[PDB]
Amino acid sequence: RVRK
Amino acid sequence: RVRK
Amino acid sequence: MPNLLLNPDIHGDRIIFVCCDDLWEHDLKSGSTRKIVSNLGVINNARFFPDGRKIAIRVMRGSSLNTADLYFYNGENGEIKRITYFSGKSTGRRMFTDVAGFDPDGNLIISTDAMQPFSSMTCLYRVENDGINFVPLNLGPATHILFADGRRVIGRNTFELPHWKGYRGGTRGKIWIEVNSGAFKKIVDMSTHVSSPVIVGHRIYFITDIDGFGQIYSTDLDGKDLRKHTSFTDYYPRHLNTDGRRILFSKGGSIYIFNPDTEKIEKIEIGDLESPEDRIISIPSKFAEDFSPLDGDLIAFVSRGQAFIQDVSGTYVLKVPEPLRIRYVRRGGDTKVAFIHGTREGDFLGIYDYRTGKAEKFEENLGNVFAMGVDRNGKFAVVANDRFEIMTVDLETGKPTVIERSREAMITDFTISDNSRFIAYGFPLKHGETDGYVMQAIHVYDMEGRKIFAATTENSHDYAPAFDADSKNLYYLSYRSLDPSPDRVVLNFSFEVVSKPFVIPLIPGSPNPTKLVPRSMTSEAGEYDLNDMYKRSSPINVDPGDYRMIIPLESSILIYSVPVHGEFAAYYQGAPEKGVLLKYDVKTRKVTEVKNNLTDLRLSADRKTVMVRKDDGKIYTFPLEKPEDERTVETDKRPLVSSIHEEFLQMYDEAWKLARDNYWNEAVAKEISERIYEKYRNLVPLCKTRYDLSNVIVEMQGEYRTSHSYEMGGTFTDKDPFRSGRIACDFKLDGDHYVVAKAYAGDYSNEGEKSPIFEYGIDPTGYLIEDIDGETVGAGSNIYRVLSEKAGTSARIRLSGKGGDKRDLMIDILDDDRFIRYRSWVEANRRYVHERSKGTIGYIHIPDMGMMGLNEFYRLFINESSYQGLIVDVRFNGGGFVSQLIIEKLMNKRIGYDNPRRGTLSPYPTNSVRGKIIAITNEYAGSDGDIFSFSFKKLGLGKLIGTRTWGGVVGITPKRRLIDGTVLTQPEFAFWFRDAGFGVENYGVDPDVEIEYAPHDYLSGKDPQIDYAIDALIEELRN
Amino acid sequence: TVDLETGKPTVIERSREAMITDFTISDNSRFIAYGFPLKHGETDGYVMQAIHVYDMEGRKIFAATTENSHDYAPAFDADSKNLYYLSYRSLDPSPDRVVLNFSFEVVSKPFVIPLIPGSPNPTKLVPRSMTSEAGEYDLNDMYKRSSPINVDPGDYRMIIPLESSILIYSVPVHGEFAAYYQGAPEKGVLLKYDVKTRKVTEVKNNLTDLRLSA
Amino acid sequence: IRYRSWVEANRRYVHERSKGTIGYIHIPDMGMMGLNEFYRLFINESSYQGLIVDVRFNGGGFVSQLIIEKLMNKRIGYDNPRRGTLSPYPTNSVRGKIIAITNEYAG
Amino acid sequence: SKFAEDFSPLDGDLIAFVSRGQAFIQDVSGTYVLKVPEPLRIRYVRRGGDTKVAFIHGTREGDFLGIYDYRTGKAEKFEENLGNVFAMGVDRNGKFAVVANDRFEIM
Amino acid sequence: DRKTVMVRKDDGKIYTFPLEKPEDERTVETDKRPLVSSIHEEFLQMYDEAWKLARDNYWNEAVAKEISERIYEKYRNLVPLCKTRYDLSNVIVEMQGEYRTSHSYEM
Amino acid sequence: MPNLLLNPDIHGDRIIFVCCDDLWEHDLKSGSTRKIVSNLGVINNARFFPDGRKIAIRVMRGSSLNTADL
Ligand SMILES: CCCCCCCCCC
Ligand SMILES: CCCCCCCCCC
Repeated sequence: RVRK
Repeated sequence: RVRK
Repeated sequence: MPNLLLNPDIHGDRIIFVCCDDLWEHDLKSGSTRKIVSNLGVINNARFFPDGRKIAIRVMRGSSLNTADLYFYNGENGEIKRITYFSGKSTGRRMFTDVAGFDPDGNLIISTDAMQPFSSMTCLYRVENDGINFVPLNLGPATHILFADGRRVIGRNTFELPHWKGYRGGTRGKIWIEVNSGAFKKIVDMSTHVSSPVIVGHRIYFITDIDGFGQIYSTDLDGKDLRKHTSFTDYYPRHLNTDGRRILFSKGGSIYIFNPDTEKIEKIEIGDLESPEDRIISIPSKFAEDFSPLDGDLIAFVSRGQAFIQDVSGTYVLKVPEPLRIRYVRRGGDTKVAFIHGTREGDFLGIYDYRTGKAEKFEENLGNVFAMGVDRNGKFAVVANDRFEIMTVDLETGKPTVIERSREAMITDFTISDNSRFIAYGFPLKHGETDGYVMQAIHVYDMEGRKIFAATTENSHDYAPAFDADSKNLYYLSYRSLDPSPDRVVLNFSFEVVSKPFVIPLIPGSPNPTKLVPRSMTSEAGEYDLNDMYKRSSPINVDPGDYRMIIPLESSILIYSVPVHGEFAAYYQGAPEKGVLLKYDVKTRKVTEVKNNLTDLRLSADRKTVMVRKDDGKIYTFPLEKPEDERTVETDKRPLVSSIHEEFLQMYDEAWKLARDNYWNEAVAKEISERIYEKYRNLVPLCKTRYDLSNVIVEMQGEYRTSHSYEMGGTFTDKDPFRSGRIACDFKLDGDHYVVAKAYAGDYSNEGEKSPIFEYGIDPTGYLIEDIDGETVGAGSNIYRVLSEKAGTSARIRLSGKGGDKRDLMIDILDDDRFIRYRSWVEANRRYVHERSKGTIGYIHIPDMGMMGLNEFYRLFINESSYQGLIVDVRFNGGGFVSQLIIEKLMNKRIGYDNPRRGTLSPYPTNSVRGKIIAITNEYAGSDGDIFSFSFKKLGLGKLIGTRTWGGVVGITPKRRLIDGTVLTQPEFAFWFRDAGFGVENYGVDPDVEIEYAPHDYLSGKDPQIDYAIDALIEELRN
Repeated sequence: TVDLETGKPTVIERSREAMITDFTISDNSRFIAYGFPLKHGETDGYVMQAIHVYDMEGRKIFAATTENSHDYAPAFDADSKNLYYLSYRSLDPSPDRVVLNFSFEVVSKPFVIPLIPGSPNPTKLVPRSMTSEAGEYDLNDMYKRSSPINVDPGDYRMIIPLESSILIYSVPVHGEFAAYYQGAPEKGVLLKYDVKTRKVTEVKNNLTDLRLSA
Repeated sequence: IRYRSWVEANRRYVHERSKGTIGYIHIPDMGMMGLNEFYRLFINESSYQGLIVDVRFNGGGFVSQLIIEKLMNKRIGYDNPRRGTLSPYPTNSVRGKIIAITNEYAG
Repeated sequence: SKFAEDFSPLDGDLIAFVSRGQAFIQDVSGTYVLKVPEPLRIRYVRRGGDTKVAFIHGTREGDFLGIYDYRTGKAEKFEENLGNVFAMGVDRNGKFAVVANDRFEIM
Repeated sequence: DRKTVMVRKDDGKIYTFPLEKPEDERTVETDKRPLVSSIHEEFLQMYDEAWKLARDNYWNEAVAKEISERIYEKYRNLVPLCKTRYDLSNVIVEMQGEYRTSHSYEM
Repeated sequence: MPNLLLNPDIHGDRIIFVCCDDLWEHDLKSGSTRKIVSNLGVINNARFFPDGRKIAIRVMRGSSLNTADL
């Protein structure tokens, strides 16, 4: 999961 | 529920 | 062996600074030093009062310094006293709740968000009666507050940003100034970040790295006449502080002085100060991991980088004789175990025999290992690296042999047949270099003939492969049993329980063993033939659900089920997922429960011993045949022993390696890493505490000049976190009694959204708090402290309203009331938008792009989406990843209606916004928040109002932690917007209309951002 | 309300969105709690439902709940002192295992509202010696005194308040294929929550429908 | 089994004829099954140069709005990883040109 | 718990106990706790009625009998010295109390 | 009422169960609410008690009346200088020594 | 509010002693004082080595100071  |  | 000095403050000849988490004082005159305060926890900031007598100190507590509060120090009598009981939330990057400065009268002004809905609202407060009362300055969020010639000087977001050098985003530190006893003007707004401002004479001295490195500068009280004073090159300067004459600061671990007049920089001499016991003792359970069952009913587990072979009891323990960093331990024989040892160079396979002692460690590098296993006959091992390769390592020679390499993700899910002939594993794939999803097909590798076969097709997600004892059929799970589950709030459907087990007989002609096909009616006993085996695949008659493991047994099958549940706790608190071990009897086709409250499970190689961890954190072990007979696995019997300096070096190198290995751009990585290594490695030996290491590590992470380089977790102290008693209220000292200044409430009928006092049918607002649990609070009794001492319990509170109205209720003293304040705010803004738009505009606010965001968006989206206009306030948005999902919603356009015989119209689509939309955004919205903002404009859903946003669109997905539990993050996923490239990173998003929120706007109690938005929509809604 | 003696029906309230089929009557015959379907606009995409309570004395309607979600299954306790009901307000997303999406699967939770201001949540087990109930009926702004009952979120269809326990009808998450094409009934299970022990148990499973005596 | 056979046949057909540059998806109805079939292939066919959303013989239902909302997504960005392939944004975005097939048996 | 002592069961399933010289009326859970409003040195706490508890308060002068009602609040403390009390009890009808001192007297 | 039983087990914990259904016992928790006090108020209290017991229990009442009355104030003035339990110990032990007898210990 | 000083040791102008369980050092010359060691538990004896450089300290631990080491 590519949290930002 | 509005089936069509 | 010198220390790491830092964050100093000056006053005359005396100079206070931090060393080893404790506060020290140094006298230039005599040249002596002494520790003036200690054992309070971790201290990072100390400020001299005007008279130079007392000192305000900010100290952190909690294993990860997740909490903080302020203390006073009287150098006259040596008195120490806690001032605030806010238990402010803080992280490495945002250490909120600190000293803002001192007013002309010599009073302390603090900056905290304790009573605010958003962490970034670090509003200013004046401290009175040593923490008794708090008077707000209503100047908006601030980090520093200075005074000059009767003029307030406000520093916004002016704290240091070591983790992001060269930051030029919208949240960059800026300085404002008063000009008309209430009017404010922004005076320092450079392209880069401005930190730690001070005023000597009539010039503001601050720090910035506009020239490519941190240096000191200054400008008149008008932001004019810029001047570059220092010219450092070794380490960025930090924490500027003055007394009116000279400026003090720290650099590379030393304390320096700068004289504004002479303009001379000089280093203060301090030498050695403290060198604590290097050999430390730790608790294995606190850092344990990788627990595995061995033969003879033994156990293997890893902790703080060390490995052990012990009995369930934990009485007989053996440490594996290997230097630091053992990543994995795996049963490799009767008395032999295989392990994975990691070094700065990489990961290597090893083997140890806890009986004899022979521990021949290999040297063939395997890259970054994330999965390891050994066959049941200790011949070879299977390994998965971050190169996306799966390989077999000869446990005798050491020669690794790559079997297959995926180009999408790691091959961590694999199993070996009991006869050591086949290797089944999940192979992540894509049918296009840009597909939105990644499929996974089970692959089977044959040691004989050395050839790979397709056990499954590549159209979904097939996993958890597992062979049966006799190695005749391959079992596995897949999410192919599609069947939608209805959403109870939003018109939507999701695949909740679509998991089901399947089997594949390795011998063509043989039927599904679970089908119970009479032997007399079949003719098995053919011969292995893995060709087109995916065609012979068959399911096993078990209701669809959410399975994570399948274990084939003699006449039954064990299945690990995970009941549907929310993901809030898991997303924010990292809370483990809850499963339950189920059993399916092939004969009776009936299912039963073997063990519940499981959060993890491991199974022996012999399939006779089960090891599991329950929701209580403990580890248990029980025989599969008699699951009722479980024992608790104890490990805290033998103290864990290590050396601070050996561990600190190890930890630095790993942090340095991950940062390099995970940076999104490999090229930039090779250069930055090689250029910052030694420079920061030389500071490690000066570190004595986890906090010292943090300073070094964070500064080195900042060398990548990118967003998302964070540092979370880790053990920094044995002090318990600070407690704060809350009842969702605001107190004010009026005379000798505290009055309920405000009683927060959002949606009365929702859960946890109002002051617990409301349950007694009375709005506390206005009432006078007499006493709590017998003790009288007021003028001479800190209510904040009393409440703190009752946090998490129920106390009797005597109240008093208008007339002779007196209440005496048992109130629940909560540990926190942030959410209640957030919901209160949202509802207030919502009510506001309705009244001002004469009931023609809706309101929705998105706190972040995570589970909570998703929650809040839909919580109001269902009542506000059908107004003439909509305001999608996304200010303070903390990022996440679900922006795309929210946009997809707003993207819907109403193109029809349903006319019923009875009732009202039904808009099509249902999730369509009725009219004009408008977004509000500030500098406190970033990451996914950044993406959402750019997208909103890019797709033309409406106008964007506010101020440039944060600017950090390089995502992360940590997958490895430090031996002390520390979880470091590395910008690994650079976002590329079409027709803009990576432009958003280190910049943010520009709103179509810029509406600043000056300090004077806060003083007038007006929100210029939400007002403009409303007024602007009314204009568009004239058509 | 139709007078079972004379036959004179008397309209209490009329919704303009859907039928008011979910209602309950207090044991003392004084209050009538029911789900009132509403909208905040003649074109809203969703229909909210707020529980309404009607008092036979004074003949006046009160708002038991706010109009921001779906509140249902109202039910009074024997002594007719508190009103219990369920609501889909416990928002918390559940991940989709195939498609990048999230849905509100288990966001159902029970709540209670004492009809006498000052009285606490009966399930909170607040020592009588430490409270001063015995006030008097006052349904005004009762939606402010509302409080939840400490029971894990799920998919509840009924709540029955008993002496020292509460019965709850749970419906485990499941697909809708069979129900959509085969009209297959939904599967539930009768659960019991002991106020004292705060522990839950199963009373009866494989239920597809349930009715309870007066 | 015959329906799935047909869909897969048409799917294999569309690949071969478009030299592997076009995707295929078929929606039998706008009910639960439709939702099932649409996503069953939507996850493997949405990232081709072109997409064919065959909705012939569609028996109706009510979830059309939900499927449209999906196809309505336009790809406007990507995620560049240190290792692995690009991640389209949004994820449920069709990569290129779309084309629908419909007969008199869809209502 | 580190300084607790004199744990005693009351009515309504309540508990009374002394610690570090302080007294408390709480539920088994320890969630609802009330401190007896009395200065330092409470030697003993004893059930003396539905919501009333009798206590023994000690000072430099000696030990004195007291009474507290955790419901209302009335806490009238006596002044008649009893010497050094080592045992205290109350009848079931809250009329009187029995006390034993180091003078070897029962009263 | 003879209906409620409260007990402590060899594990130090306190439990409570109905006499009719002894199988239904709960654990009495008390460490939920922090215990609050003042070092200087407690230290004075403790000194006076130590000073009183020393006087009240000395084998010879006569010698007691004199030694006590002659050492009280002298050692009481040191209590306010004490900040730690160890500081108090020093004061108390020295005052116990004023009885010039054996067996005056502090454990 | 002064402290309770006790168990001192001397060496030249420097003078170590115990205050608040911790060890302190005082310089008759300058007249200043400082805590040279703390957080080790309860200290009751500190002795100057011959050279006056190092110091041997006896510290007690355990709830009732039932244990000790140097
Ligand atoms: C073994 C690698 C673990 C990776 C951490 C979580 C990755 C999830 C992708 C959303
Ligand atoms: C009592 C009315 C029953 C209505 C049949 C199903 C209506 C569902 C709306 C989707």
